[PDB]
Amino acid sequence: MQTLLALNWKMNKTPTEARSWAEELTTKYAPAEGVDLAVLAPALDLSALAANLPAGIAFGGQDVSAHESGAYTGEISAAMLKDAGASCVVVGHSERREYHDESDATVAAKARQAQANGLLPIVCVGENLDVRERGEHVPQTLAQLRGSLEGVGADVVVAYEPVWAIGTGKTATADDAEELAAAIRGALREQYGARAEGIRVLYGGSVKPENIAEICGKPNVNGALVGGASLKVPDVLGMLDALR
Amino acid sequence: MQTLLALNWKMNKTPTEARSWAEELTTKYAPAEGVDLAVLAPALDLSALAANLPAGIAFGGQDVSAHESGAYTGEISAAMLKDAGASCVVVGHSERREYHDESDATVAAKARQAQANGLLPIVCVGENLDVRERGEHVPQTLAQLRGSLEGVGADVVVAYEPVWAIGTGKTATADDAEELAAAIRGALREQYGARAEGIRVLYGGSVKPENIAEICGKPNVNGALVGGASLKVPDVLGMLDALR
Ligand SMILES: [Ca+2]
Ligand SMILES: [Ca+2]
Ligand SMILES: [Ca+2]
Repeated sequence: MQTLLALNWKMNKTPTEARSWAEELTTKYAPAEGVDLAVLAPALDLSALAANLPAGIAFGGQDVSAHESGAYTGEISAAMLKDAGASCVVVGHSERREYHDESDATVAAKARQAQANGLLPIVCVGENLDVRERGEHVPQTLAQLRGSLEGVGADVVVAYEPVWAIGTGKTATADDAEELAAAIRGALREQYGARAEGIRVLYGGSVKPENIAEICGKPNVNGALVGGASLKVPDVLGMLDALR
Repeated sequence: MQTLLALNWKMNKTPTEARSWAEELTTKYAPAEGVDLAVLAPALDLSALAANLPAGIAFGGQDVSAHESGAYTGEISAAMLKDAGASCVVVGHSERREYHDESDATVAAKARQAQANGLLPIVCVGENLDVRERGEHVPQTLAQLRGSLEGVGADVVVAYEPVWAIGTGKTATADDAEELAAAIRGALREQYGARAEGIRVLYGGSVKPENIAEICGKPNVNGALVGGASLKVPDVLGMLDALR
């Protein structure tokens, strides 16, 4: 299992800033065996990343259309991402489920578009504070996972991001991460059988250089989906160190 | 003023295809007197267009975030579009009002982000079949316009696209396009005074080489927002001929 350090810039960096960032990462990047990096950027930054990122650092999108092509003004397809050199894409991020009303079935459809076009979808699931306060975070997140992976093949990454951990500074405990990661792997076995052992399950939500080692060190956590700490190369370099 | 031939590819063309299209257009394009072109593309195609479009052809986006920057996964900002070379952007397209639940107030916010970053917003308005059959197309479209231009400066383009004309083949008559353009201009004078006379008002919805001249020749129509006919260079060249 390759540990995966996925870097979600969200809506940050112009193409000019993406090029400088990737130039800076290039000067400072030393591969860690066992660890893949992926930079998930705004779609118009992908050209800069393809030109300026180091060899083995993958890059990808933050969303993708549910449709193959057509009269969907403002949407960007899996064929387009792929052609730009993307190898992965985030689907069903909490910010899109909330702000853009993406349903589980929409997420499944988006993941299926990714897979039809040679992209690795990173499928996000996770509960809100109210669900967590009820103690129902596992069964709700697994229900959300079944919906979101309906028709989705085994070439997928699952990212558990509790919504109360996103942008709040309230990182999940490593124990809480492993709780969901373990339950997620059980569900993946039901759906995918033996392939489940190879499916990467990430943790995301206020991940930082100082907490990432302990979270990813747990048995069923295979890496991280990183928000704010992805924006500065030194932070990236620290997180990478923690996973070496 | 200048007739504007605004070409909305919607969700079509990979960066490779965009490049090929701009190259073909470069070899075949002969400017028409008083006709400006703008190409409205998927955001990851902008780089291809910047490098390969011929002289005097603007390019721009199909949507823009209501926010400046931050934790909005999958969204693209006005500052990003500007940095990529965009000089304009579609906001409030019917497909986004319908598929992405964009309100008038959201469109107005998007338009303001555009203007704050040196982009010309193209604000779309237009009624559905139901409203048209009640004969209330003018008052409802003008109510939509007021809301979508709330706090928007006079450096704006208004595109009237009746929803029943989009992708259906059912082009408005030139007379019906002028009815809305003339009413829209009356509202623009209330909001913007003398500046209203220079605000470009476009018709869109099933525009073709065969119908574009009679529409664009109307007193208050200053160009077209073109969907399907924008995808093949030969169709662009025929629309251009019709405006010569
Ligand atoms: Ca582990
Ligand atoms: Ca994230
Ligand atoms: Ca259009």
